[PDB]
Amino acid sequence: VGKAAVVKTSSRQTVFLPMVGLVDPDKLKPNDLVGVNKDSYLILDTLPSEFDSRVKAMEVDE
Amino acid sequence: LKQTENDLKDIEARIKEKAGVKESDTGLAHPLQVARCTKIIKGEDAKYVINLKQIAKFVVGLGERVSPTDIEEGMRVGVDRSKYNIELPLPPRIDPSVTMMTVEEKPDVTYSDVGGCKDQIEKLREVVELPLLSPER
Amino acid sequence: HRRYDDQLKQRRQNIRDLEKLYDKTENDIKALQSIGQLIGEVMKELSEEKYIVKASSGPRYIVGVRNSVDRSKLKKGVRVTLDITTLTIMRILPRETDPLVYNMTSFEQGEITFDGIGGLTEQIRELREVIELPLKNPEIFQRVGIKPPKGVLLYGPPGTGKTLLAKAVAATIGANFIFSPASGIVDKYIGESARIIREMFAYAKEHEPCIIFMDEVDAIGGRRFSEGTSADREIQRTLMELLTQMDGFDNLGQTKIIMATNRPDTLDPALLRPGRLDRKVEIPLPNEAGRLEIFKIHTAKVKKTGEFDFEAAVKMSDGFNGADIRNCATEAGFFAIRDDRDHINPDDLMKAVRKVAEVKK
Repeated sequence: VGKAAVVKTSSRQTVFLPMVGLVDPDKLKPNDLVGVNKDSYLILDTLPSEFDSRVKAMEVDE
Repeated sequence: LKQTENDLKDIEARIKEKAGVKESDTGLAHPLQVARCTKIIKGEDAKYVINLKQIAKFVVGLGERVSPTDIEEGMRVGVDRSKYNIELPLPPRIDPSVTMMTVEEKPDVTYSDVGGCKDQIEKLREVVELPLLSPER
Repeated sequence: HRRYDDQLKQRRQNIRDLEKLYDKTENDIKALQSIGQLIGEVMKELSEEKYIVKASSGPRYIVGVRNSVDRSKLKKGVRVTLDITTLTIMRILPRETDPLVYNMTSFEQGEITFDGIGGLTEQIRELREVIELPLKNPEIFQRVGIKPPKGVLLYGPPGTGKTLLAKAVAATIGANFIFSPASGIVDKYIGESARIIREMFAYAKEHEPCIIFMDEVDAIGGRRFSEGTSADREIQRTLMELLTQMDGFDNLGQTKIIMATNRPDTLDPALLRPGRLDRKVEIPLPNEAGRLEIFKIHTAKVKKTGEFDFEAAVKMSDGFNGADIRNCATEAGFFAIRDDRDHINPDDLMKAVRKVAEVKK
């Protein structure tokens, strides 16, 4: 088994990857928004939190 | 046979219309439902690529700088879903999506009942016509 | 010469920080030859080695196999590893249930002590008899010859002596507690719904002490006798898969069935079966004996003078619950904020008791 994880893309394609040092052990979370390569599927730019949308309507005044 | 000879100068001008398309030739070939492009090849953070659809939902926290140099790829970037503002590169934003709108021109109607509407129409004129005359008051 | 001796040792520790970082990225540079494999599961045996596998990442693709593994773990109901290009089976990964936030809640059991909303000895202990019995020795139901009851029903005001029983009672049992929200299983776009919950029972077969708690769901209750719905016709449809767990092949006695509702309205009678739902815990307005254990925790939180009488405040309680008890010192403590003191007089606390009775309903 060793060390591995599972990542599901937003394209409805679930990909499998072995232990990868591109992410920190504290950064591993279920339903964590991230991004990968268009083919090799390697995590590069990690998207922020707050899955799906934010408070669908907003008015901001300081 | 007007349309027959109209395409003679139009097809020759279609290449001139294609000259504007020659900016981005990728992904084959302003009101929008949701902002959608193909891969947004053009695009702290420099390039900005965001798309909302059934595949590859994108989000970016930063912005307000020139990556694309105005329009890019699918030409549709701007207000949709709310929550989403691309402003800085000449946006096609806050534009009517697919919907049903009734818009006519010149609803011409003459006077009907002036009997009790003498000062009653004046109250209607103080609604629309009034700020269009002397807003300083 | 000794000034650099302590600094060079820190530099050598910095070199390790300047080395072991990119060392993990170099393995990914050589990993460009092997593309990240998709998802797959063995369905039915077809040929000798190669079997029928449908990839959940797209349409149906039957891939090849490799000799690095054998057919012992290649049987049905296990996750496999299938390549995108070569289309073979690389290795055998363990079966993954995708422990998402709604699949398995990160919050488990609780950090809280015994019931602060409790104090009813007969009803609370009545639930523990059908729980702790199969956990140790299930020898009582063998001589009786009956299936272990999973039935637990909660009806009354939500959140008051009702909701928090899950994070309190089930936290001290020492069993797996997976919070199952009704708003996380909606899946507005192509709803998986109850099929998500089916993947959750895999923890029950693995870990026996598992507890599932449905939190205040009136949404599936209305059966819509008119059947004029739009998006709610699928809800009565997805509910039938939940009934299968109480009906079909699954028989355990470990996972407990707890469903709460606000009102005994048109709620589906099938799930109300005396086999499916057994213990029905009402939320009444008991006497001092019921709310006595709440007042002790209510007293230990507030730091005030040592002279108080709470026996007269018990009679003052009308239509008050475990949440309304917290309101007592909450509003009474607000009067002492501008008084520059934390002491709460017994008459000042009773003033807030009457104040909750005015805002009732």
